[PDB]
Amino acid sequence: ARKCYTRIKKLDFIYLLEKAEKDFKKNTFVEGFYQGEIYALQTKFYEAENALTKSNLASQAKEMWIILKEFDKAMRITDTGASPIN
Amino acid sequence: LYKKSMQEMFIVIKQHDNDCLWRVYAKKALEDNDFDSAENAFVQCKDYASLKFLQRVRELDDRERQRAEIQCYFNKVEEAEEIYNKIERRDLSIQMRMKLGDWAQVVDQIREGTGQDVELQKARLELGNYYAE
Repeated sequence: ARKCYTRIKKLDFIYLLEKAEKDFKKNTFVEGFYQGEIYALQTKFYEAENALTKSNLASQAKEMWIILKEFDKAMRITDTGASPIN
Repeated sequence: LYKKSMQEMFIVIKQHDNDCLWRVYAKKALEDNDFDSAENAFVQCKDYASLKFLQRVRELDDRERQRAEIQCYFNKVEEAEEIYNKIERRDLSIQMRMKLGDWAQVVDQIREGTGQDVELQKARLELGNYYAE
């Protein structure tokens, strides 16, 4: 992955790869989140949203859509998702 | 743009709403080290990678690393290296050169600089692999 992301000059993908390799040892490393991030790094937002809703990552999809300043679509998404914290 | 302020130009560009105009507006906003206007331009352009880059940049302390990282982000690595040399602390320069994937330049930098055996050996092994590929 690093060789492929290095043979062509890319900066965001290599940063995400560094995050993935740092989080692989400790955390669960659920492939759904990283698949959604890969899809969202392109312009295909809806495919990333579908993949993120697929397994169970509603809240993080909500939070990643909020930073794009589209609070309306993020609200449509947060109507369905829950917050299992306390 | 070069004469009037930022909000007026924003509302002026709003009617046109073109990709090139938004890109130039964001470039100017980043050049003046303004992030709010840059974030507005990037959301109006609907670019998620730019938002991620800006979020990564905003959590910085000094005034010099932000400029060098922006320069490296646009297309220019030499300017970033020069500003790194200005601020010293060359380990950031060597780490950025390793991250970008250029192995000849880091080999040139490490030679006669510090004498680190392990880093030089790893860099030479990586360069040999790159040449073999």
